[PDB]
This record gives sequence, structure tokens and C-alpha cells, in this order.
Amino acid sequence: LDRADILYNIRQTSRPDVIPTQRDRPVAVSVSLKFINILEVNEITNEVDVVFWQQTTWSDRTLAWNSSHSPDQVSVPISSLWVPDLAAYNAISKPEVLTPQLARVVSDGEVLYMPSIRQRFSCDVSGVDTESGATCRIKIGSWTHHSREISVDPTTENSDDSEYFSQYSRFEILDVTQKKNSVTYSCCPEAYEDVEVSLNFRKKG
Amino acid sequence: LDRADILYNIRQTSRPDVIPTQRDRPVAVSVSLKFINILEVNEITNEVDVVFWQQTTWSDRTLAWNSSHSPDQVSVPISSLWVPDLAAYNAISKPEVLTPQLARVVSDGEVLYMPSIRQRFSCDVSGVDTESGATCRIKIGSWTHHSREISVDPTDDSEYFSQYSRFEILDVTQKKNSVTYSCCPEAYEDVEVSLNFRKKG
Amino acid sequence: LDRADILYNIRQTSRPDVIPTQRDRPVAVSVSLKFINILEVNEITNEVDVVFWQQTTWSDRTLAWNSSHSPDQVSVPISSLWVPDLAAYNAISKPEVLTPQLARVVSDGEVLYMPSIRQRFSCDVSGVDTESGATCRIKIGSWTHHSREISVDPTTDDSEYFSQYSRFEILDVTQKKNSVTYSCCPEAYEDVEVSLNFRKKG
Amino acid sequence: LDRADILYNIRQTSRPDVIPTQRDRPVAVSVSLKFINILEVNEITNEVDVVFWQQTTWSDRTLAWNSSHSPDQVSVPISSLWVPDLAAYNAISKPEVLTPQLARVVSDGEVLYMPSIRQRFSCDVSGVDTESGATCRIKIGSWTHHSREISVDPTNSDDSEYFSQYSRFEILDVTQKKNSVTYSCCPEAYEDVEVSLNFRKKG
Amino acid sequence: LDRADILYNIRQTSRPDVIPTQRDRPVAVSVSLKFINILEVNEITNEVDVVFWQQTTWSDRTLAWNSSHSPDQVSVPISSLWVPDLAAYNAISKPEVLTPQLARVVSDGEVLYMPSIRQRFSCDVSGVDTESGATCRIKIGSWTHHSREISVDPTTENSDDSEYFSQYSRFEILDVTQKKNSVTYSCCPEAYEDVEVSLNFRKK
Ligand SMILES: CCOc1cc(N2CCCNCC2)cnc1Br
Ligand SMILES: CCOc1cc(N2CCCNCC2)cnc1Br
Ligand SMILES: CCOc1cc(N2CCCNCC2)cnc1Br
Ligand SMILES: CCOc1cc(N2CCCNCC2)cnc1Br
Ligand SMILES: CCOc1cc(N2CCCNCC2)cnc1Br
Ligand SMILES: *[C@@H]1O[C@H](CO)[C@@H](O)[C@H](O)[C@H]1NC(C)=O
Repeated sequence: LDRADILYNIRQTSRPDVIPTQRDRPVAVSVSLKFINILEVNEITNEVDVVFWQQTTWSDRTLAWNSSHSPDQVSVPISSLWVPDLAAYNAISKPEVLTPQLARVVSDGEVLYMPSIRQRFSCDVSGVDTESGATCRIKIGSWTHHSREISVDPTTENSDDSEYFSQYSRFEILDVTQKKNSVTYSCCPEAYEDVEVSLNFRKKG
Repeated sequence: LDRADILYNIRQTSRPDVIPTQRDRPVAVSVSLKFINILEVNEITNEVDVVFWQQTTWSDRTLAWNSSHSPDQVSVPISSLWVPDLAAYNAISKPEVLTPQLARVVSDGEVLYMPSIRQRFSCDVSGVDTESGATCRIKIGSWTHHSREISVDPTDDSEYFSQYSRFEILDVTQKKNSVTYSCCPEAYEDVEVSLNFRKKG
Repeated sequence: LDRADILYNIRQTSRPDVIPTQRDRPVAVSVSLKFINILEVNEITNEVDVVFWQQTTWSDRTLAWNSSHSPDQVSVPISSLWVPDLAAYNAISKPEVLTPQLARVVSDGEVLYMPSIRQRFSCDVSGVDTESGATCRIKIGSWTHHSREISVDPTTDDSEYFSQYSRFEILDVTQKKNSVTYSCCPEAYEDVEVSLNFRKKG
Repeated sequence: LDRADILYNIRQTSRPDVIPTQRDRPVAVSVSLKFINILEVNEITNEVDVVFWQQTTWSDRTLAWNSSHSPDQVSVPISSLWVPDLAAYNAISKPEVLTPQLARVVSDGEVLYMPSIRQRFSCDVSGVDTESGATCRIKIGSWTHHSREISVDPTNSDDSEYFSQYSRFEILDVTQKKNSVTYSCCPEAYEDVEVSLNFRKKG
Repeated sequence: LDRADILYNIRQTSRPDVIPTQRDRPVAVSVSLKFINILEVNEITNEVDVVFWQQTTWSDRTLAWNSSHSPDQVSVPISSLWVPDLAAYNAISKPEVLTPQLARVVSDGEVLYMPSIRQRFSCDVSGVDTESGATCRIKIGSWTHHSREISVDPTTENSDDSEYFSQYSRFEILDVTQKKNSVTYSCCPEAYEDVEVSLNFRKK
């Protein structure tokens, strides 16, 4: 197999509308926000514009191929793949996807999708101008799939919070923490999982 | 049947352009707005920006399947389904759909579509900065289907409302209407959602 | 025939790119603007934002079906139908179509398309804050079809649908049909001019 | 042939991606801007918003049909035709096309496309508020086709006839100049038309 | 072959989704920014709006044809070609592509794609109002392809930095420099190449 064959096979057989659930267990989705910039903060209205990479991983065994004597990974347009229906609950604009919409697929079916996104959020901006800073909480989960179909978890790994954060922003990041939740909305009987990412930041002098 | 089969069958045979009317009785559509946020209020111009979940339910039996030994529900792209042609009459921007455009379909054909929407409205903003607050009325109905084809009916007020909004919700009420426009002989149904809100102190 | 059959037949056989001219006669298009709101008026720049229903009717016999023991009307996506190439000459933004893009088709081929549109216009805003108000003239006609292919006519209570919450009020709406020759081309092109007389309220 | 047949044949056989070059000669494109309005002028930033009809003509013989006992002209969606890849070099927004995207095609293959366009430009706004006015130069040419593939020429005419009487501005004069430019990126010459719009604020 | 045949063949056999890697060697991509205009500078927020031609070249042999007695080049919609997944890392708006989206393809498979783009960036705007000006660094590389699949290099050319820059801008260009980098991100084990274009400019 070469890349052309792999991509052809994926395109011809991939079912972008079918959740790759296996043996009726939930698809385990990992989500991690890598903050790149903070723009347009407004303490009066409690709104903020953020740019972040939304690192998203999951497994879809239907994409798998035998990689002996073949490429181990390819880049695939997300239009040809099933993608988790994640949404930020407190976003007040739709995601502006800044980057090419390609996911990376490994021969065992592991998928990585990591777009850079600019989005405006409603959250707690109070104290952005103090030492202790503001703490903006971003809530992300599957819009339509309950806990038996999609589980959402923060990425297990440690990292430099500001690793990719712009040195030219008027703001700086003090801390990022994550919390997993499972919520029952009065609309539906099942539980829906989400990750809450708490961004602690302040204005630089 | 597995999910793949169900979704394949729906895709291959769904008529997104065909209203699932049965025996010429109207498709009964339920509409309910779950308010998430109020931004950008303007008492001078009587305009307001709102974020809300537009909970929409209806039945389409052409989607039904035998669910013994099969999944009972699936998520389906709305591009593969007929969806009611609802519009907010007093909206002054087109709906900005914030969420993935998927509906939930049950094996008996019951459909739920609940996108989060940001939209600007023309309505009564007067009194927003007072104790009794403003009351903004949002009118939603089928744009082109009369009452014999589509009926619209209303389904805690702040359950999902952002605690970080500059505004707070005092009350939400709903009223069903049936209106005859001078352009057309038939009646058209709508739901009027009255949002009573004020600026927080 | 049920609705599914009718819609299937229309989709399979409709030619959205073909003007439904019959026997060399122009397609008779009716146009009427139902004003819903007036927002963002600017007397300095002579620009105004308007929301209106653009009621558009015409006949396309190719859509017709025998309706005894069948539905008499269906809603059809405009992407499946020929639609008149109308434009507002003095619009300075492209139409923002607010509503689902569906037309109503009757079994004899009569079509109604009535989207709610928000659009900005260049026009005479002077006097908007006076008793007699401003008179904004909106000119609408076929962009590319001359008078032998498309005729345009005004439709044989002005505030009926106008928002009571607008900062403005409508004093009067009048309509005039015109036939104009542009230097770019030898044939005449029809338009309807809708004159909206409005003023700022107390 | 009726219109349905003509439009069907055009749709089925049109190669929107193929430049209708005939016999090693460049496709001759005519361009003319009919100014409708001038909005949002900014003398500090040298930027201006203009609305204009971009009258564009060329010949594509692959579209031709025998018109004896047939319509002589049809309106065709530009998605079904090859269209010149014109761009305004000094535009700072993408064209906002205001009108239905249809071209007029004559039975001999002559094409006319004339959309109304709103676009923002970077140009010389100085003096806009004086008697002699400002002169904004708009440069339009094929983005990717050199002079052996596309030639561009201005269409003696009043490019001002359609200008809004309700604009805050007025047009004093419009002139055109044809250029042939070599860019350091590429060895060939690329043609453009420069339209100079002389205008001022009304007093 | 005429142009119609060439374009037909390209459309029918082109795999826009397949990186034209040849024999386990990265696709060599050249990138060069031709600055056209600088608008909307903000020294408080360190943001700037720039208009530039993003000159991008690479080779795709699957596009090649025998050009004896045939046209040597054609213009091709990029929707029919593989195109490098380049992104500007410090962009804060998506690229507004101003020009027709066509690439130029030579009979040997060389491709040139050069759209004019308007985009807003986060970068160092300080000193823009001084003699020495500001230096805004723009970082461009493949979003998803590591160094064994795509290499990125500045264009070998020497150039006049202001050749196409608008005389009507409120700003002027003092200097443009380029640096190639190879970076390892903590998300992945491989290295990703980028070009950093440093734009030294000031208010007139
Ligand atoms: C039956 C659940 O289907 C749903 C749920 C939701 N929401 C409630 C569950 C959590 N996600 C927010 C919206 C939206 N659309 C459809 Br469709
Ligand atoms: C026959 C009615 O068809 C209609 C009606 C309407 N409206 C009048 C009925 C209620 N909805 C507002 C628009 C718009 N487009 C078409 Br098409
Ligand atoms: C046959 C004329 O073809 C035309 C005419 C116009 N206009 C002149 C005729 C009246 N309508 C305004 C635009 C625009 N595009 C094409 Br294509
Ligand atoms: C054959 C060169 O191909 C080009 C040239 C240019 N430009 C230089 C030639 C004149 N047009 C401006 C852009 C842009 N894209 C491609 Br692709
Ligand atoms: C193999 C890694 O897959 C990736 C990596 C990245 N990035 C990390 C490498 C450098 N480019 C920035 C994003 C984005 N999407 C996918 Br998919
Ligand atoms: C190209 O085709 C021409 C025939 O016109 C011939 O001269 C030559 O052999 C061909 N070149 C290759 C490498 O096939």
C-alpha cells in the first residue's frame, strides 16, 4: 500500500455519519485546549476572544490498515471521517477554524484532529486586571451523544500551559486546569459528558 | 441492524424535501426556546442579541425501524432529514447556528433537533434597566406551511442561563397563535415566546 | 399522486436555469415589498437598512400536475426551480435572506416566493426627522432579461406587517412601473420602483 | 432549438476550466467599470468603498449554436462558463457580488458578464474634500494568464450615467490606461487596465 | 494535446487529497510573502492586518504531460490539485483569499500558487511609530505534515522587498528577512518545518 491507496480506501469506505462505537461501548474522546492567544477581553460584558488548538483524539478501527511495508500514518480531510460532535457550551460565536481541516490517521485507527480555532466565550472576566487574574471556564462536550456513546476526558499528559501562547498578547496565562463532568439536562434522560477547562489569566503590566 | 445500517437506510431513502404529512393531517411540531445568554441590548433601537437552544420535535414515520436487537436512537445530519421551515418573524439577522447540525432520531420516527442559536431581534427593550424589566416577544412559525400542513405548539426559566450574563431572566411565557395574512387565504401557526429580563444591578 | 411523488417529479425534471417562457411571450413577474422594519438610518450618508418580504409571483407550466385526488400545492426548495433574476439597483449590500428558501408551487404552475430580506440601500434619506418624512426609492428588476423575456409589475395597508418597535414609521408606500434602456444593450429592461415614505417617530 | 435545448447543450459541454483560446491568439477581454456609488471614504487611511458594474466581454466559440429559427441569446449561470480570472490588484476586500451571477451568451459565442460589485480599495484619497478632488486608481487584470493567453482592454463613454445622485460624492472624471507588466516572479508580461476615478465630496 | 485535453486529464486523475511524495523524500515546498499593504495596525493590542501574495511552489509529477506539440503550462483550479496544508501560526483570522483560486501547472509537474491574501496577525507592533520601526514576525508551515513529508524553505531569490507594496499605505517597509526552522511540538515526536518572515516596517 502507498498513501494513494490508503487515502482511496478511506475515502471509498469511510462512514463519516457513523459513530465508530465498538461492542456498544462509548467512543473514548480525549480533548485538550492549547491556548495560543487571548484577544478582545471585556470585563463589563464578561466576554472574551480566545485562539486555541483543540486537540481531539479518538479511535476508529474502520480506518485501520496493515502497515507492514506501508506508510504508518496519513493526513485525511475530516469531511471523509467521522468526527466527534463537540461544542463549547458557553461559546457565543461559532468556531472560526483557522487551519486546514485535516486529521492525522494512524494505521491502527487512532485519529488526531487539532485545528486552531478562534472563538468568543461568555465567562467570568472579573479580576482580569488584578494579581490573581480572572478565571474563564470553557465547557466542551458532545452535543448529541450521551455517556454510553461518547465519553470525553482531558488529555492525560502534563505540559507547559503557555507553551504555544503568544508572547505578544496583552495577557498572560497563570494556570490551566481541567475537570470532567457528567450532566443530566431536563430535556433528556441520559447523562452527557463534558470537560471544563479553567483558564486563569490576567492583563500584563 | 447496527448504527451503520440504520444510517445507511435513512440516507438512501430519506426525502429531506418531503413534509412527512400523514393522511393530510398536519405535522405536529413542538418548539421551545432554552435561553443561554443575552448580549448586546439596545434600548434606543429596540434590538437585542440572544443565544438560545431551539428545541424542536416532530415525528417522521418514514425514518422508523424495527429496534428489537438494534440501537433505539441515532444522531443524523439534518441535511439527510426533512426539517420544519421555522423562522423567527422579528429576527433581524439570520440564525447563527453555534452547534453541530445533527438531530436525534428514535426508532419510532420521533425526531429531536436542538441547535444553539445566536440571533438578533427587533422587540420591546423598554424598561430593561428597571426592576420590572423589559419583555421581548419572539415569534416563531413555519414560513411556508399553513395550519393543515404544520402545527406549532409550545413544549425552570434560567436552568441553562449563563450566570455571567449582564442580564437575568425574570420570567418566560408562551402563547400559541394562528394567523391569517392578507397575502394568503390559509392560517399559519406560530409560537410567541415572551422573555421578561432586566439588567443586573 | 402524493406530495412525495410531486416533489420527486419536480426535482427530476425541473430546469432551474431555463426561463419558463411560453410561446415567445415574456414571463410575467409580479413584485411587491411588504415592509417589516426600518433599522440603521443615516441621513448624512443617505443609506438605510430595511427588512421586507419580497413577494414574488410568476407562472411556470412545466411544474404543473393533475391535482384531482392529489395535493393542490407543495413547498419546493428554490434550488429546484427557475427563479427570476431580480436585483435592487440601489442596494449596497447583497440581500441577507432571513427565511427558509422555499417557494410555494400550485398544481397549475403558479409560483410564489416570499423571503424576508434585510438589505442596505442608497437613497434619499433627507427629511427623515421632519413631519413630511423621507422618501426612499427602491428600484427592482431583472438583471439580465429584457422586456420580451421578463416583464415586472407591481401587484394589483402599508404598515400591516411593519414592526411597532421600529424607531421609524411608514407614512406611505407607492409603486411605479418603468421600462428602461441601458447604453450597454439595445433592448428595454423593466423595473418596479417602490417609494417608501417614512419618518422617525417621537 | 429552444432555450431549454441551448442551455442543456451549454451545461453538458461547457468546460468552465478551459480558456477559449483560438489559434495561439490570446482571448481578448474587454473591461469597463460603471460606477454606481462611492461610500465610506477615508482620507487618513487612503481607503475607499466603491459600488460598480464590472462590464466584462469576451468570445468563446465553444458556446456557439445555429440560431436560425432559434433564440439569438440566453442567460447562463457563470458556473457553467469559463470566465476570465480578473482581479483588482489594489482591492483590500474580496468582491461582494451584489447581483445574480448570470452571463449573457450570444449565438456566435460572444459573452457579456456584468455583475454589480461592492469592493474596498487602497488608493489615493488625498484631496477628496477639495474642488479638484481625489483620483483613485483601480488596477484590474488577469491574475494568472499572461499576455499571450489573455489580453485586457478598456471598452469615449460616460462611465458616470449610472452614478447615484444620493451619494455624498460626485464623479469629476474617469480615465483608463492599458498596461503590460512584468513581475519579478515570472518571465512573461501580464496585462491590466487602470481605471482612474476622479471624484470629490459634494459641497 | 490541447489545453482542453490537459485540463480534462488533470481533473479526471487528480487526487487533491494525496501528497505527491516521491520515493520517501519530502515534498519540497517554497514559500515567499510579497507584501502589498499594511492596514489597521494596533500597538496597544499587538495586532496588524496585512495583504500579501503568498507565493507557493512545489512539484507534483502526477500532473506531468508530454509537452512537445502541446501547451507548456495551464491554469488549474486548486480544488483539482493537491495543495500544501500551510498555515500562519500567529494568524488570528482565517486567510481572506482575494484572488481567483487558480494555480499554474507546468508540463513537468512544477506548480505555482500565488493568491493575494488579507490576514490579521498577532505580533510585535512596538516601535512602529519610531525611526527603527516595528518588526512583525509571521510563522508559516505545514499544519499536519512533518519534515519527512513536507519541507518548507524561503524562496532562494534576492528581491526588492517593497516592489509590490502600496505607495498609499500609511506604513512603509524597511526590511524583510527570512529564517527557516525545524520545530518539535510536545504533541508529536517528529519535527515540523516553518519559515519565519520578519517584516520591519514603520508609520510614514
Ligand atoms: C436526546 C438528545 O439529543 C440532543 C441533545 C441536545 N442537547 C442536550 C444534551 C447535551 N448537549 C447540549 C444540547 C441537543 N440536540 C440533541 Br439532537
Ligand atoms: C401560500 C403561502 O406561501 C408563502 C407564505 C409566506 N408567508 C406568509 C405566511 C406566513 N409566513 C410568513 C411568510 C412566505 N412564503 C411563501 Br412561499
Ligand atoms: C443582454 C444584457 O445582459 C446583461 C445586462 C446587465 N445589465 C444591463 C441591463 C439592465 N439590468 C442591469 C444590468 C447585466 N448583465 C448582463 Br449579462
Ligand atoms: C504563470 C504565473 O502564475 C501566477 C502569477 C501570479 N501573479 C503574477 C502575474 C500577474 N498577476 C498577479 C499575480 C499569481 N498567481 C499565479 Br498562479
Ligand atoms: C501528526 C500530528 O498531527 C497533527 C499535528 C498538528 N500540529 C502539530 C504539528 C505542527 N503544526 C501545528 C499543529 C495539527 N494537526 C494534526 Br492532525
Ligand atoms: C513525446 O511525444 C512525442 C510525439 O509527438 C515524441 O517526440 C516523444 O517520444 C515523447 N516523449 C516521451 C518521453 O514519451
